[PDB]
Amino acid sequence: ATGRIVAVIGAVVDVQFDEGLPPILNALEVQGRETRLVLEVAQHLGESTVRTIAMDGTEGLVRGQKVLDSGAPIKIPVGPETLGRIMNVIGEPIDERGPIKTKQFAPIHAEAPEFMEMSVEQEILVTGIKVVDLLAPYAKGGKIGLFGGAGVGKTVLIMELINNVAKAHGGYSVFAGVGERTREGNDLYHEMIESGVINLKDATSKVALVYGQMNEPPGARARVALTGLTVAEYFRDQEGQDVLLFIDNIFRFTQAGSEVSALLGRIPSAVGYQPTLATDMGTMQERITTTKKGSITSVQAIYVPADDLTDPAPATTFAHLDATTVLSRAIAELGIYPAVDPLDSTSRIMDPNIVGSEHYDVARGVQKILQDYKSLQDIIAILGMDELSEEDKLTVSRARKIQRFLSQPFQVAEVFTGHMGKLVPLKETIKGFQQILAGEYDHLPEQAFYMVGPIEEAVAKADKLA
Amino acid sequence: QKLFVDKIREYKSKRQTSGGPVDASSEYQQELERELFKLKQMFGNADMNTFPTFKFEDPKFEVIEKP
Amino acid sequence: EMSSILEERILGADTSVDLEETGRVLSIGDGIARVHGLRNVQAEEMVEFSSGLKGMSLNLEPDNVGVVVFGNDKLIKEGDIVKRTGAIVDVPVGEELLGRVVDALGNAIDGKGPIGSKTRRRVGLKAPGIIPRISVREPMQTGIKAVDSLVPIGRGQRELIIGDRQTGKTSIAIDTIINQKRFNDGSDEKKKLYCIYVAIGQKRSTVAQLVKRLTDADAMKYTIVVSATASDAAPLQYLAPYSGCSMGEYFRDNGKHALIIYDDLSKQAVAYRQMSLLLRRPPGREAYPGDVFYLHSRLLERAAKMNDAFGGGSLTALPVIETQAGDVSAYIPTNVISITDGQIFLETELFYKGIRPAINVGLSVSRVGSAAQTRAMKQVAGTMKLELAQYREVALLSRGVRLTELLKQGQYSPMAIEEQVAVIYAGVRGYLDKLEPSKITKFENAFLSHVVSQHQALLGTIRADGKISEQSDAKLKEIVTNFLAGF
Amino acid sequence: QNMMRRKEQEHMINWVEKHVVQSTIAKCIADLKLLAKKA
Ligand SMILES: Nc1ncnc2c1ncn2[C@@H]1O[C@H](COP(=O)(O)OP(=O)(O)OP(=O)(O)O)[C@@H](O)[C@H]1O
Ligand SMILES: [Mg+2]
Repeated sequence: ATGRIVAVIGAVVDVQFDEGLPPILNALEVQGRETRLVLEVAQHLGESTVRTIAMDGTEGLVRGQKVLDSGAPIKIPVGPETLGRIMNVIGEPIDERGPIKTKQFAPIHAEAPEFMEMSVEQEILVTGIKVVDLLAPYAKGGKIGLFGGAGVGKTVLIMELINNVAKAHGGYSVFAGVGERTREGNDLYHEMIESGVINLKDATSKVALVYGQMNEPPGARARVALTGLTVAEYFRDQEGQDVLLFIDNIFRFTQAGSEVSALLGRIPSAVGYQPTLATDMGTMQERITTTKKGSITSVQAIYVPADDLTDPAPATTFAHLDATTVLSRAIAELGIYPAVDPLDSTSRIMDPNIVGSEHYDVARGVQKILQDYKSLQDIIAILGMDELSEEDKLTVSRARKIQRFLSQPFQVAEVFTGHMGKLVPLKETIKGFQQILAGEYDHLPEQAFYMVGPIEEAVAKADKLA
Repeated sequence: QKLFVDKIREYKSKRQTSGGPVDASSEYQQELERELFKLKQMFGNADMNTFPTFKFEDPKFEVIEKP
Repeated sequence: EMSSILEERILGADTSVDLEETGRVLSIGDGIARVHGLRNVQAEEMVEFSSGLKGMSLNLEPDNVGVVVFGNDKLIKEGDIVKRTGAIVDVPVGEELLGRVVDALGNAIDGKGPIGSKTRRRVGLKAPGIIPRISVREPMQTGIKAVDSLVPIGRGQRELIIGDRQTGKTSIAIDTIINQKRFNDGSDEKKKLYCIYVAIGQKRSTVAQLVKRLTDADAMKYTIVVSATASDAAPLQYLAPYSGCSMGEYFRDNGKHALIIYDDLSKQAVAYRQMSLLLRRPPGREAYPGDVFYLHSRLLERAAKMNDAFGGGSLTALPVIETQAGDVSAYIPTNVISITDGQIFLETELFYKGIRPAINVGLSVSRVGSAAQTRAMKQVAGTMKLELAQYREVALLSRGVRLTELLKQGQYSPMAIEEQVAVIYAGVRGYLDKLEPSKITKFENAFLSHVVSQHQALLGTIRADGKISEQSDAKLKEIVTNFLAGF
Repeated sequence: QNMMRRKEQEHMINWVEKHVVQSTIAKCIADLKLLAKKA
């Protein structure tokens, strides 16, 4: 059907149709516009009128412009060739590298998988990263919060997760750029081209990029996470893969939804967020699941506004989080990479019913020994470093060897540093930390437990110190 | 009662299906192979159609007399 | 199978057509549909949209009807036809729901076919008055030592489980559901407890895994699960508790005993706040509508205990509330504390310090409490509570440490009342005052295995009598002292 | 075997009503007369 624009108020546009009204969540395309302007139906006002939110700038819109209906919510090109490629909320190539000659288009705004399609056993997603797979394991079809910043290397951790999940499993990755700074988006594009995760000249790229920048209307920034979610759902439900979906900031998703609902004239709620904050977060996070066909595991960088963990945005996001990794700058100043804080990183699948009593007990012991080392550290701050306890300094050196063994050379950082990227399986991590906890590797020096893979590489290095 | 005599004509048409196991598809198989793939993959990791042959292992033991 | 289609699905197929009353959608938006027509529709009557959706006639206005849409308003367009059903919103009730997972409207989402229910019950019925009720007397056993000893729960009570996120509230409810297996399999049909678990705003994967934990423990055979998860429309998360409450009122009204868990009520209040703010209603504290108290109180008031003239049934409610940063003086927590009969405060400090279940004994209370304990549990738990109060005052001290470590318990491990009484006895008479604390749990484990592997007669006598007599007192004394000599 | 049975049943159902997709208002007049009797 074809309607006419009857109102343009900032980013909201009221269109009026003569014969066929489009249902809510449907892409209308404005005619005559030199670029591709897409409105999304958000409301039916009656009198054949339809309120919509624009996915781009609304300047130059005239009351009377022709608006052509599509029939589907928004169709983005999905397929194995969106990988290594940038696109926006609408699904158009951003990278100036030509169109995406894919075979099928998937509509955004799908439904979360039915109850009977939910896989029912909680399972660990082995990432090959020691500190993560040991203390705060990721669950298949879970959500993870990256509590990192700028200083500590976080892009490296993301690229290494992409690489590992692509190698260990067969899973491709999607990176959504909700509300991201265009400068940082370009930086990330070039860092992922350099480190081999994106290949500009082959078909071996392991990640598809979707970006909604900060200079885009609230509608775009609100639907860009769904665009990334759709291009990941294709891989999951049509290739049986274990996809990894990153969301470079989920708080900007929340605040873009807040701005959208404010534009539509709705009454705000606690603090100012939308009245539909919980359902808007849920209709998205409920599609990141582990179905009987595959799985989507989501790593979502989190910003905590005003440093209040009880603010409605992080408090409604934490209801969906399954794990949590904290990239401390303090750990990075100690020279540990990845600088994952081993004590402030949490996981809900840590219990022995899910990871087994062996894994649970090794991780619990490592955690307790690290806590006791920080204790003995603040008591060593006495300046009276003595050893009136044998066990105290024994555990001091054990925990120093441990907290250095929670360091690992990443493959993506193989061009910058000569060190080779050593991803280590789960059982080898459990076993190595079991040995170090049992007191065996005492004769080994400290620095042979630094930027090493499994304990085999550790003892090989220890021998090679001489 | 026009729609029952509608339906069972179609039902008899669908019955003409011993020549085609899944009623003239040449589709819906590309996903069935994947679904059964998962099915077999974790129901077992061998020739589940077969009967199993069994390798057994028996305990360790040590010197338990007075050393 | 071929004729499983022409089964009766064609022959008996409701292919009737009837003179129906209709309205026409004027404007759909914000999960509310302004509908033109429906002149004879009733207030709070369920209407059906063209897409097969369903809604509730909220606002009867002179020129239109406001309809709350139970589902996604994406499937509704202006001009859609809306039919009356003539039935005020109601759900299927009956015993055919036990073992089934349903959504807030009674539709099966477990793929096991339709629910063969013969009775329907309104979701917005009124709670029983003053005369139909009677004081709580029968115990509702949870199988958790801490709860069953210090914070007892009777049948017909309302006991809040309040605490921060990830502190073990769902675990307490799930263990309470698993524990009723020993009663549902027995012979006495006045101790059977049919459990209902309403899941509101939760992750659907979490609800699937919950149904798995219930099926492995063979607890689904007597459990209804109503699921209105995070991705479902806010009206569905609003309705789910009343659907579950009517399914439980079916048992309460027919001389049986139901238990219902609302997990949780904070998310239902959030869904109702969404609906109210989208209806342009004035927001009060924390932007909540003025009638969120009524929202929770007309619901938790239906959990009653009838007298023997009204059947003698009951319905116990365990509403769950999630606090932020441990703030219990918030709006919705204090509302539900005003409604219920007690609390079970789960703490993050205790949960992080390995004390699980992390029940704060000083703050957990049960206004009914003593009137619904067994005699043996009362005998030992009175002294236990006195000694725990003494210990928290001085925070004897070693006795308190011993007892608090005796209160730790594992997940999915609900103990029978006799074995809880045995363990608490061994703890409260001093028989491990000199055992250093960290072995206590170990001792406890071993001890109970002993008492269940060999002294089944004593436990059976405690079960029959309900009290731990002087004969059984000295018997358990020699048992525990002999074991401690062996241990 | 049971999963293959269920999936074959599903393809059979959408195929049978595709058959109706490919495929006389006497019943309409009869229902009209019936409703007229319904007064
Ligand atoms: N009694 C217990 N003993 C030991 N561990 C427990 C116990 N209860 C819970 N846990 C562990 O702590 C976790 C807390 O999960 P639980 O669902 O019970 O808390 P919750 O209050 O419901 O949090 P949420 O808001 O996420 O649902 C459990 O997954 C379990 O691993
Ligand atoms: Mg819970």
